[PDB]
Amino acid sequence: LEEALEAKEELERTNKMLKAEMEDLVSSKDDVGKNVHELEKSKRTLEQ
Amino acid sequence: LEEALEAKEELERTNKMLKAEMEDLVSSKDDVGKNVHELEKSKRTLEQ
Repeated sequence: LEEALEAKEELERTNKMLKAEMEDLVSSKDDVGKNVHELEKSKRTLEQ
Repeated sequence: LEEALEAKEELERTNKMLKAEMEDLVSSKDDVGKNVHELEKSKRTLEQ
């Protein structure tokens, strides 16, 4: 049980680390962007 | 190894608390900037 919990928490730690690096890379150069007209295409492909 | 695993679990608890608080601080840092932060904060979950 303890080793299963250890695997789960280390995976969660890796997820938190990647989230933190993404988040503190967010703040620099986010001013404008393009439209999401093709984003819904990915959503409908996922739906089908 | 039980003592080692209990120490590891306590360290994981402290680490996750610290990670949560610093992530909350980082998120609260940005309040006036662009709203595309949540766009990619959902995109990450999209690929996941």
